[PDB]
Amino acid sequence: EEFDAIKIALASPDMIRSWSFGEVKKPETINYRTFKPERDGLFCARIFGPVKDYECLCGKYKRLKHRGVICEKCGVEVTQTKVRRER
Amino acid sequence: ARYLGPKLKLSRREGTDLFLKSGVRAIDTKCKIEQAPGQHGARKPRLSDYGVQLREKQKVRRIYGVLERQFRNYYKEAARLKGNTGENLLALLEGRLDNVVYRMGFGATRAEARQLVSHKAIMVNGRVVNIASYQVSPNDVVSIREKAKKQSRVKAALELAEQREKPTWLEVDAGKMEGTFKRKPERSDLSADINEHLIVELYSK
Amino acid sequence: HARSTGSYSLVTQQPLGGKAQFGGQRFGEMEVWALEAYGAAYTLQEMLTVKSDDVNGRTKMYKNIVDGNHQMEPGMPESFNVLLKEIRSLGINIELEDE
Amino acid sequence: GPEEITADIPNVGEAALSKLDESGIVYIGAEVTGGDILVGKVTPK
Amino acid sequence: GQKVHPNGIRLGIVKPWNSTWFANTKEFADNLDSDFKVRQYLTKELAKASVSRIVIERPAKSIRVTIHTARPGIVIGKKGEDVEKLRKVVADIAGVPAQINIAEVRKPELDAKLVADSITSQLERRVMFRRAMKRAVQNAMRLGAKGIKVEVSGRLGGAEIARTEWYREGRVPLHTLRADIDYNTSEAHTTYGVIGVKVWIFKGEILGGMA
Amino acid sequence: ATVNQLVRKPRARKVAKSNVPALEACPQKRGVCTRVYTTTPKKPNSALRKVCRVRLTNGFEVTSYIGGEGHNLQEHSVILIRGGRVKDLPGVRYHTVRGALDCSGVKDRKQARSKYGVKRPKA
Amino acid sequence: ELQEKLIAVNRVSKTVKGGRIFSFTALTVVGDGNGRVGFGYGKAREVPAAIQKAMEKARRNMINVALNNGTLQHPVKGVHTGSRVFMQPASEGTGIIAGGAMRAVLEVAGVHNVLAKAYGSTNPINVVRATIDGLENMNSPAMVAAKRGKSVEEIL
Amino acid sequence: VPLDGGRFATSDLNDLYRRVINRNNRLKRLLDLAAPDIIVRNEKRMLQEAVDALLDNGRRGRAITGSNKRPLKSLADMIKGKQGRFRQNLLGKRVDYSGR
RNA sequence: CCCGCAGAAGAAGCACCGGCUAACUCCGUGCCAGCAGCCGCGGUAAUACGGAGGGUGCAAGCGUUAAUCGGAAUUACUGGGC
RNA sequence: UCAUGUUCACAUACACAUACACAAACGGCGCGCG
Ligand SMILES: [Mg+2]
Ligand SMILES: [Mg+2]
Ligand SMILES: [Mg+2]
Ligand SMILES: [Mg+2]
Ligand SMILES: [Mg+2]
Ligand SMILES: [Mg+2]
Ligand SMILES: [Mg+2]
Ligand SMILES: [Mg+2]
Ligand SMILES: [Mg+2]
Ligand SMILES: [Mg+2]
Ligand SMILES: [Mg+2]
Ligand SMILES: [Zn+2]
Repeated sequence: EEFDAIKIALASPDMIRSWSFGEVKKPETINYRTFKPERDGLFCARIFGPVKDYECLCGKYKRLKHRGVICEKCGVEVTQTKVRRER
Repeated sequence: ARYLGPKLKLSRREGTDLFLKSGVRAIDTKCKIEQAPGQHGARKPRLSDYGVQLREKQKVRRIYGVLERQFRNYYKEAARLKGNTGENLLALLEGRLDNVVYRMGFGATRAEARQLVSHKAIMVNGRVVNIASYQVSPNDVVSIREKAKKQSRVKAALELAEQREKPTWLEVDAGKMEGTFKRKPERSDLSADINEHLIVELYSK
Repeated sequence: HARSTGSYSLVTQQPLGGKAQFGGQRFGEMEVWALEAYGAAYTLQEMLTVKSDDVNGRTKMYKNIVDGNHQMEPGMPESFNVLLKEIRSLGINIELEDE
Repeated sequence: GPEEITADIPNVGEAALSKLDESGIVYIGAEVTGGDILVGKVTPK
Repeated sequence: GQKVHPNGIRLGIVKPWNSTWFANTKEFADNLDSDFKVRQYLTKELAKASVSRIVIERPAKSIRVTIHTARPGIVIGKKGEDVEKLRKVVADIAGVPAQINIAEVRKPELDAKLVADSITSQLERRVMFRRAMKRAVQNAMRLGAKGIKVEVSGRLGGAEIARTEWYREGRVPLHTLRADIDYNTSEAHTTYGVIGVKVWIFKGEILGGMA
Repeated sequence: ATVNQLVRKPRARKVAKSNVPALEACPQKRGVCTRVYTTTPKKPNSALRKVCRVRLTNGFEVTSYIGGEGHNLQEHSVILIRGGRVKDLPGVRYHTVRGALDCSGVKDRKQARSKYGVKRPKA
Repeated sequence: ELQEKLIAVNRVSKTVKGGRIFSFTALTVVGDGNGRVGFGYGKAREVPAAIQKAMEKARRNMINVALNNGTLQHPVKGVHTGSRVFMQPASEGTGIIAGGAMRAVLEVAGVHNVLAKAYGSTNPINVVRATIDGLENMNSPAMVAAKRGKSVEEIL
Repeated sequence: VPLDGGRFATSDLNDLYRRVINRNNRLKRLLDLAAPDIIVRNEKRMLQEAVDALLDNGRRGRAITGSNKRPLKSLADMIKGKQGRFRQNLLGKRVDYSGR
């Protein structure tokens, strides 16, 4: 995004919810044998976004044709994994 | 009227996991899932087009436990209902009562859900339904009766349903052993891999 | 030691540092005052974005150099977007603004 | 699963493997340069 | 039509012999027998070392094996142990003191016998013969051979009728006696019989005629 | 063709005849083998296939083929016949039903027993 | 990006002094999936080289078809050597309910709703050329209103 | 990130959020199970004293640690000063096409 | 129709596997015996005959034959040609 | 001028090489160089 000034302020609770894509619930990150992110933990692919480059976690979709579908095996959105750092 | 053979066999034949076992134990540990069934399994002869249509049909039918006559009847009902034939077919199949039971988790596998619905543990709006293929309509309060509400397997399946990711169009309270059907599932609310068009054109050959 | 291109760090996409890793030299704080003390603005813009941090611009730059076009598209560094989120991860709403 | 050391490395031909012995370790007295495989480890799956 | 063995017809002109010694009619046959036995046992031992070419040379007091292969590491191991053991075994076979010298070939893709062993191994592990041949041709050409021509023959892919398939990439002139044509042949012993493999590799027309 | 000509003499679809007239649109008919014999096929095949000149109930006399490996029939025998041509016995447009009045059961058939009228062995 | 699929791989022959020289011909169709399609017909001694030559020829000489939202603009008939084709626009959700090669071409062109039929011969080559003809000679409201000199709302 | 074999790098913040979320899970429990004032004042103190860690560890009475008294780096320790973004990665940064 | 009774206890076949057509290997046999909806298979290594194992498809049925329509723009009014 | 030739009988969609794309990271503690 192009810009030409910067502003800072306190974030009201509804603004903070607005930045959210999900609400974290479990005190966990990734499994300790396999290494999938444990869902609703601090890495859950459906809160933040998919781990694999442009393909989903539940395995159901693996091609740009499905770009932006949300599955119903685990609930992840298939999208750019780049956005996993954005949300 | 039912498939009584090995289940992981079907899973291997399809290739995918069809969820025919509870998923306590990994399928790789129970079998060589990466291999077609039988002596001559290890081979992928370039599948014919109708062949892949057939394979998709078999995948869905053996995920849900529906014999082909009933499945063709479902196909015809979908052709009747207006809208998109594929989403309509998925709507009917999901609306199957044994499927709703498995969904609300009162059964480790859809086989167990059919078993309990057959042995009269399932009641829709206080009326005990004995046919597994009953068509649950929207906003139906489907409950479990007491006699099999003591069932240890029932409670363990409640826990394993809490393990699974929960469907969005079903409101099931485990303590009260009571689910409620609210809205017909969306295509996006079902698994995504299944392609409507394959089954559609297969039966509209 | 010398580096054309290679690794980048994960948290922010700036290059790794080392010989034991194929690293890029730090154009550290004092060097930036040194450029600012010449008039040199475009050199600096490059040095701390296109050559460094802008995840788009560096791949567009590379291709423009192999094409020999000698032109850059400078964008905005992703380490600065890291900062915004690390502030916005406090209850401090910092945001970019338009006019 | 468990790793192996081998010459049977996938995706590489004798052009590189010529300096390994048959076990999967370089010969003593091999003279080596960047990118030579010294030890042909492999991982399952 | 039936072809002339290229290395054979080029002997003396371009290529050098494998064996090199002089011995009169009393010694000759026994020399040849010992050499045949040592080559037999040597190949059988170093089936995996990628042994391109042996060279026997007995200067009337000993035998000198000079073995061009691509895996000195594999044939030697730690500090020539396999080397010296093979040497003593060769000495017992031949009946004279022995000596081994190992030469390392740089491009395993350009030696005919090496390519032959590779294609034969692929076929024994039941890969698609067409794909094997194509990949071999690509490897040789990309390495930079001025020409290469490969041919597999017999029961290709388990068919009942045998036939000969072959590829040529680039130029491989045979009638030019001053062209360095490497040639070799091999046999893949599959469950349907032997599948033959021939490989010509034209490396350049060397005009002086060294050795 | 002009609409006018079609008016004067309409189009009367081609009539596809019966491929099995002696059955008279009836799935099977009874017969009484007048003569059981063997005939050689037509090129390129070679065999000695078993056929019976058979007298239908309605009076037609056809040549029926005797399927399966081995038969125990003879003349004066009551058989049941169904449709379908052999092909390599040109002029034979009927099969005999196996496991019928006199057309006995085959021996030691373990596949297609329903095709060949053989009992379900000890199972 | 161009979604491409073959249709038919036939083995043709040429008799020469010794015996018969076999050769394969693969007829493939490519298309971007948004409305630009193109077919190619390659021949070589081997199936892979044949298919690859076909696909090169097809990736060149593609055409535009005036598309309306995954269906055609008006019932169109096309004729080539032996095949005759009837392609009718269809409602939403119908599917690509058509023959084999017709399905291939319409699908890579992107059309998801179309009623088709292949009267006369069914030779995949002629049927594909006839399908491409029938897709080309289809004009959209923009085209026809430009051609008569009116608005898109006057012709509708 | 995983390191040398099957071990995750101790990635500090994920230990701080882990503190928070554990405390919050307990506090939702003990609220809905309706604990008495003294118990909830315990967990509510421990939660406020944990979010304290996550924001600016060590402005508390003591910085919290997970090793031989190494204080875990919290968010505000990532922003500020000589190892934090403003000096370490924004104002001057490593660059490609360089050598020494 | 409801309630209670003990017991997995009382309940699975049929066709097909050369291509069209989903799904293969071994053995028996040797243009014989045989199969076959069409093309074809069988003459000493039968993925096509017979048996086995394996698999595929339908399932209280499955297959075979008979019959009509469609496919057949193959009586072409819609919609053929000389 | 110059006839005839027993029967049957002859390789087919590229579903990859130890699906495409994918090359080492973060903090102390030290020593040393400037
Ligand atoms: Mg007739
Ligand atoms: Mg098949
Ligand atoms: Mg049969
Ligand atoms: Mg046999
Ligand atoms: Mg057959
Ligand atoms: Mg058989
Ligand atoms: Mg029934
Ligand atoms: Mg008609
Ligand atoms: Mg006509
Ligand atoms: Mg005569
Ligand atoms: Mg003749
Ligand atoms: Zn998914």
